[PDB]
Amino acid sequence: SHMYYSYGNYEAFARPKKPENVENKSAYLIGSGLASLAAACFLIRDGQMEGSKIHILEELPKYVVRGGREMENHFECLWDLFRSIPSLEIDNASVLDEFYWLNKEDPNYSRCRVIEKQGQRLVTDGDFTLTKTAIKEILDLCLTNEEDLDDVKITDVFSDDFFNSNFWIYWKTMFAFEPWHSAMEMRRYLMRFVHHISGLADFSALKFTKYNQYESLVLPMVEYLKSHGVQFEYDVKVEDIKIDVTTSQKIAREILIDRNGNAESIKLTINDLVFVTNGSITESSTYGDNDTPAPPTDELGGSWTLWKNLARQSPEFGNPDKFCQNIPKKSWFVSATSTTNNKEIIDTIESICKRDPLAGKTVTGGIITINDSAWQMSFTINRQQQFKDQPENEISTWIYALYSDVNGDYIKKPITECSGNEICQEWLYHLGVSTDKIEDLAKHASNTIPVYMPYITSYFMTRAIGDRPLVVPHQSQNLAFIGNFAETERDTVFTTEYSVRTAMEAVYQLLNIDRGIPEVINSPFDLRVLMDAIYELNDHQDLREITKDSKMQKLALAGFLKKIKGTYIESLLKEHKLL
Amino acid sequence: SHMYYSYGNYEAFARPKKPENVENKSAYLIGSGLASLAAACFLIRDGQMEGSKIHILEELPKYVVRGGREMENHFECLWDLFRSIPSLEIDNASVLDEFYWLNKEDPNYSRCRVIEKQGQRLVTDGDFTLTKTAIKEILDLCLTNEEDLDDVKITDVFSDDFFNSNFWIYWKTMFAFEPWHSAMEMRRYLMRFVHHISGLADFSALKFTKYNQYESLVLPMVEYLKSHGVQFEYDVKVEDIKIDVTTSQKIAREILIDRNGNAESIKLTINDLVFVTNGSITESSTYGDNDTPAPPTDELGGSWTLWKNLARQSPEFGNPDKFCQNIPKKSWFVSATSTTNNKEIIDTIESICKRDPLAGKTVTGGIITINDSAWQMSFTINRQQQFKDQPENEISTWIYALYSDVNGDYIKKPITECSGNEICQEWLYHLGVSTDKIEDLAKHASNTIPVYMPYITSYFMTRAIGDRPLVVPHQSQNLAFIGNFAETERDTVFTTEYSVRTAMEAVYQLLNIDRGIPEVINSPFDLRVLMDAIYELNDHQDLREITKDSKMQKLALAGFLKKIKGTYIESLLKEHKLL
Amino acid sequence: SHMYYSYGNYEAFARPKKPENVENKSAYLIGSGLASLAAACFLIRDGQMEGSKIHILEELPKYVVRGGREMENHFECLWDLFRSIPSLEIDNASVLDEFYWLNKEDPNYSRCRVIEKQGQRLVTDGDFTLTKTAIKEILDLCLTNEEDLDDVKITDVFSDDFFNSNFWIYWKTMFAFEPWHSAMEMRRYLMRFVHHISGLADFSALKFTKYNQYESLVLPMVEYLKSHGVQFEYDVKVEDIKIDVTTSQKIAREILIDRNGNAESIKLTINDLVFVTNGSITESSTYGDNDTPAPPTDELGGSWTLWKNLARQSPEFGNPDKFCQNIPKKSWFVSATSTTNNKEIIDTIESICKRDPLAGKTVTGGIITINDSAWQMSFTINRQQQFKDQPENEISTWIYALYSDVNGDYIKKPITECSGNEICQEWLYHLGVSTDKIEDLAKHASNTIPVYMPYITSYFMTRAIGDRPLVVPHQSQNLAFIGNFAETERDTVFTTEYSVRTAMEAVYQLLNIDRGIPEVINSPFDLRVLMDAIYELNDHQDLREITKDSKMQKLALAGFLKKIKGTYIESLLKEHKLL
Repeated sequence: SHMYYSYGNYEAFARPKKPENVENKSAYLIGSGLASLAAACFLIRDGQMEGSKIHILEELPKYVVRGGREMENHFECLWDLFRSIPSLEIDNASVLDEFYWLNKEDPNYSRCRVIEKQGQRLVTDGDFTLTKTAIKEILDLCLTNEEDLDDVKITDVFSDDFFNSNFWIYWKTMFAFEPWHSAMEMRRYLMRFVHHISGLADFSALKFTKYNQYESLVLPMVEYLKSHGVQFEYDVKVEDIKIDVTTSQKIAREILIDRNGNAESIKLTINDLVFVTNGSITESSTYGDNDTPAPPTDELGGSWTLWKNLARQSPEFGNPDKFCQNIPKKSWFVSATSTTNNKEIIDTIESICKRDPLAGKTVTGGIITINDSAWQMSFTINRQQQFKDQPENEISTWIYALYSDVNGDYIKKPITECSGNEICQEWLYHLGVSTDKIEDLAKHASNTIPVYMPYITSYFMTRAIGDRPLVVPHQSQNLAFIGNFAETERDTVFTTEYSVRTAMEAVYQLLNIDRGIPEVINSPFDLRVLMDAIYELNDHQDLREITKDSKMQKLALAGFLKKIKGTYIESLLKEHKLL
Repeated sequence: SHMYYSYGNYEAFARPKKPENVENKSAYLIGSGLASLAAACFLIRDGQMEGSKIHILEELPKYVVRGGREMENHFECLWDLFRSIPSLEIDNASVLDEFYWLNKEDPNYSRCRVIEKQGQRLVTDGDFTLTKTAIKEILDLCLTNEEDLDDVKITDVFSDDFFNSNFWIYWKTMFAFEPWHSAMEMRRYLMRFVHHISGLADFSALKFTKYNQYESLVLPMVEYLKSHGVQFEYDVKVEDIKIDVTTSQKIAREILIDRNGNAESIKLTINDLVFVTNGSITESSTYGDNDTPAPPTDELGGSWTLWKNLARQSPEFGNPDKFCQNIPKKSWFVSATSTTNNKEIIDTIESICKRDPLAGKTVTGGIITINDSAWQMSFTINRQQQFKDQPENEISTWIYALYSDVNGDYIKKPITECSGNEICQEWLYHLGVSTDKIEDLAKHASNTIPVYMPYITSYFMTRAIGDRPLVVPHQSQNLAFIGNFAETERDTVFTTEYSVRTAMEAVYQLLNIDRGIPEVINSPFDLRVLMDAIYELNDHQDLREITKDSKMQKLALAGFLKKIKGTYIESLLKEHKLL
Repeated sequence: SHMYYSYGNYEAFARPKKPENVENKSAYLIGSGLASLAAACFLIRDGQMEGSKIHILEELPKYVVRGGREMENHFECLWDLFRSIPSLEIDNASVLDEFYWLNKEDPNYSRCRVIEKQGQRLVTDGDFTLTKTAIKEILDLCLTNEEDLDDVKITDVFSDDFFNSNFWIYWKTMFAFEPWHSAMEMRRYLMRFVHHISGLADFSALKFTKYNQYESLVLPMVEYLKSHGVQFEYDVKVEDIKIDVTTSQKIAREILIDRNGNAESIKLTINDLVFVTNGSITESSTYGDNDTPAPPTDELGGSWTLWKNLARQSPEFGNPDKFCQNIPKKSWFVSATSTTNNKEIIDTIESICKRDPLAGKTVTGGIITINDSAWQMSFTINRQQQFKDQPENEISTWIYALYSDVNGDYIKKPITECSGNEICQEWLYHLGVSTDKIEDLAKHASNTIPVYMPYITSYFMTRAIGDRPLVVPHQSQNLAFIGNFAETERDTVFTTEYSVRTAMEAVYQLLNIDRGIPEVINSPFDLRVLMDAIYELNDHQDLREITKDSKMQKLALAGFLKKIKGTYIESLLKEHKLL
């Protein structure tokens, strides 16, 4: 046991001892992603490794919005990390300090969630409209083991009652889930955010940064790492890492890189740690403009080639083909971001979200789902402006579509074949803008940049156990896997927390840092949380109202209330407005 | 009793006394095979015979792969021999030292075993899919006496349920078994590798050399023997050995040889030991090239002529006709090895075996069986390169076909009539390569050398007791029989161990070396091994799951668990995951 | 898993790689016992540690026989150790080489085992005379789990039928067992030597050295260690070792020693290994002479004080009080050795053992049990002479008594109160020597030296799991426990093998030596061995004769023979003379 999980304020504020033999240890980190930079920060702070011994290998040499970066309060590893990181906006404060102070002065909530019939709000908005069978299937999925859900799709565990509910409409759009996705990952998602079911439709439980995660999270970490003398090597293309797998231990021996076009090798010892971010969701991302579509592609990038090269060496390094291959053509591929300063586009937006987009505060509260759209288009507007040099009179909205190969409503072309204006054409169509001024507002009054990510749905692909490698593989001395494609316990991928948690576990295991890693929050194992979930799932109903029709449940409930009458259980039932 | 079997560390590290009257004893060894060179090494080391008194008689004067040379850890005689043999690659180490160190740093295991429908993996791969009757017949074969299995074919003891199972697919390809082969030899094979049933499909129990057995085993022994002054006579063709068989003893009196074309005779005394390797599986092996087939033949060679001449002198010298005659035309005759450096052939290979062939490590883990092939083609790629001067960018694969007189899938000709490219044509066909670039990749991008061994299936021919002579015949003073056609106890032919074991027994009996010969491993007689075999044979099932359908076994099992409840037997059942 | 068990010739002759970071590691070894010197030999050979970094701490500054040092062939760890140790008697040979050669030219067997009525042999000698219930209890003890036998005496698992059998007479005298001893240790003894049941009464399976273990084993190891520059520090009294036990790891930090009367401390790092031989069976051993008894004592020595000091630091370091305290007063305490050259004493000995004591070969084959003696006196004579400077005309016999507080037959005093001659008085009494010349033969013609070991029965004291610490405790970095009071798997204490096995496991775990440790022999898990045991236990009887009286077994046997008729099982039954 090279690590142990913990919770509470004891292990939270505790600093560990300097681990043994660190001063003779180095670290090479492949990529400059969020997980990679988090691991470097943990090595500096918790590992007490000097910055000169840490190397960041970056492929690249020395308005686009990567939306869907929702955050919540119980990102335990994220706030553990973003505590010692000083901020860049205000002085004598941390990244968490600004985030805490900004989310308490302007709480995030959505006054409108789903619209249909070209602008009109959904009549059953706010309600989940989950049937008894739909709630049963939700409970059945959560009560099944993770081992029994290998290579199981969403459609295999849910019926048509679930998909016709408003709960699935919120769930499939918040997390960009698809019906052909991993049931293991969805079951992790249900259990992780079971305490946010009350704040699911209105996004009251969601927290957002002042800007994009690049300048709010990545840039503060870059400034922090550069202050400690962390070496950043650029123009480094990592081909493969030579691993010798013996029956007793596995050591990274050598890395083959392409340093500025010249292929050369770095030698490794047992002390020289290697952190690999296997796979990438932003790799091979072709871009477009307001006049031409983003060209589709399926070219495996550097991150996917490295994982394929590593996987050939050992079976327990994971299967990269289960994520980067055979991605359905109906999956989410194309995302667009549209920037405009035109008044009547903003006025139409304000007429739907009931808030001023130029006010500088929460605008939409999150995303807005177009239920009638064939593309399953969903758009969001964050706290404008999300960028530094962006003018104060301009807004930046982010548009993504779930289905890809279906013709749109206003434009009879798939999202993959539509240019930047054409995506903006159908977006204005569903906002209630008339079909006369719709054309010139997109082509001239707005600038929309499409982007085609062929791997933006890879983390939710159906997988088995061992498809994702462990964060530290078994019997591994200096090799770690970080990012959204590393296997850890009870955590949800495609979150900032997952990348940070994998970074923390990798550093703590390799360096034998004897401090408790904060576990995933115990919401699914909490009596109070589960009781609030039951109330919220069936549209704010008491136990008498939930079982008012079924005789088998009515008899069981009558016996239950008799045995708990005048007890602390009944007090728990009443205070959670279930009785 | 001129010898005794032993096991454990006592007789393993013990050195025997110098046997009596050795300094007046000589040794003439016919052939330079693996068994012959092993006997010379034992005479030098254990017999303490000087090298000048040992003669090696070789027929021959002073890329092809002889694949299927699997090795496992329990080759007790082989590691006893290859301990005092110094290595040729690294200094101050033995042959076992390199083999131990290489197989612990890169363990051998196969990520793919059987493919069908032109490239796609078998859906039931890894599983055995043995029915209850198939497991019953496997147990029945092992529980029958060796004396009752004389001249018994494989089809005579197995039914159609066994042959439709995946277990037979692995078994018939690992050992190149045929349905018309000896049941005695298969029963020996089942009992010998009963402890490797868990590691049967994935080849986790198999061990491999760095190169072919010629340079990994034969050449180190040649260098060892030459260092001790062992006489090697070349251009010596042994016709027959004059044996006088009296009622009390049998002595080799004289050997007729053809020394460099001149027929002359060597005289023998009782002291002058003679070691004969009767029969040969590589004899009369015609070769081909990339454009012409290997010409079939049935010409008896030097080894088979010598055995026939020896057999006429005495009935207990064995029956050579039971192995070298009436070999079925459907038996394995033709093997091919293909060398290429073309990228897309290697890429297709990497796409199936999930490992880089040019990495220098385990490539396929063993063989790959084409289940849909009419030829029953099976191909393997070992740790490239298997040769010394071979370039680093080239791979060498070995292809053999079980059935011989049946037309292939892509080429409507038997394997016996197909040239080197044509064998490579159908091999690329079953790898999933398209039927447009299939032709020029074999004829131009690859070089394949066929070879026709007419006796590569002789050791598995159906035999009775006495068909193979004893290693030392009864009442024999200076004549011994070594190799795969000598009869010993409980050991499996067509292994490197069998040739070495026969060499060790012959030297120990003739010289009266009083040291325990390491017995065949006691896996069939081990409680723990047999229990692990039961779990693995029925696809990882407990006793409750195995007997869940049969009422007769269910009643017997219930009584069994009642009598062993809370005992060490139940602890044995649980720790072997059978309960 | 810091170690793994193995068997066979593969891991036997294999040499491991030099383990990592050894050149910066040291080793301090407390005591100069057999286990301590074995650990130093393993560190030199397998660990490749230089001799200057190994320290042996000895309490003592720079004819008595410690009898009962029986050896057998399957001491797997002992022969693994005593292979690289050169001998001191003959050149170009090892310790195993001499032992193998001496035990093959003069096999050890006893022509007389038990005598009674003052010299006459037991009428039922050779036979076990085990009843059906006694055999049942023997099987029941072996079939019970080790976990369920915590603090269980011998009397708690056996009845009066077992103790009246000749099997118990041999068993209680060969191993010096007592009725109030550990059932766990006896169950280990039954399972370990289940393959020596045939050679139990006649001692045909026992093997002996040329001299005592000090000069045959300890002195060759001392010469071997001194040749490699191993540091031997004398006049070092180890008080206690400072251990800091954290939640993650345990490190030996400092050792308090008394170097030549001056108390000073040695500092320790994580690299500096410490090997502790907790407890001692020869500690506080008072001596006597031919005229005065050995004074009884109960003073805890250096070894027991160190274990008590270590046990206070951590609960999983074992309970020393369960072995060194509350030892029954009837337990074996006093042993005597008598040296004489008188003719008529030797002639009487030759008249009983049927062999010449002065011949220089096997004399008694082992021990001789006096069944009628109240002391339960047993005496042995090994291959004279057992010493170097001892004259050729003198013999040395070793006498021990099981019961201690009971009056003898010829002398109405306990063994604890009898002087050296008086022990020799009663020994001559039971040899058949007349009661007239009995007195002057002991007082004048013989010299007998008593010795009082108060802890010679501590290893067989009743214990629970955790009473003996693990060889390497859980989460221990540089602390190991070796000797007969360390807990290992399936091995029997009070053997030379147990001390060596604990030494090998400690070195292999602490240094992470990746070589298979030879497991305890698989005799209890062997079909062939268990079948031979059944035949021998019931006095050479077939299955028809064993179950000739019980109807329940007769019906079951009839069904068994019907199902195995004409099978390999029946062949196994016949060849083991059970059918």
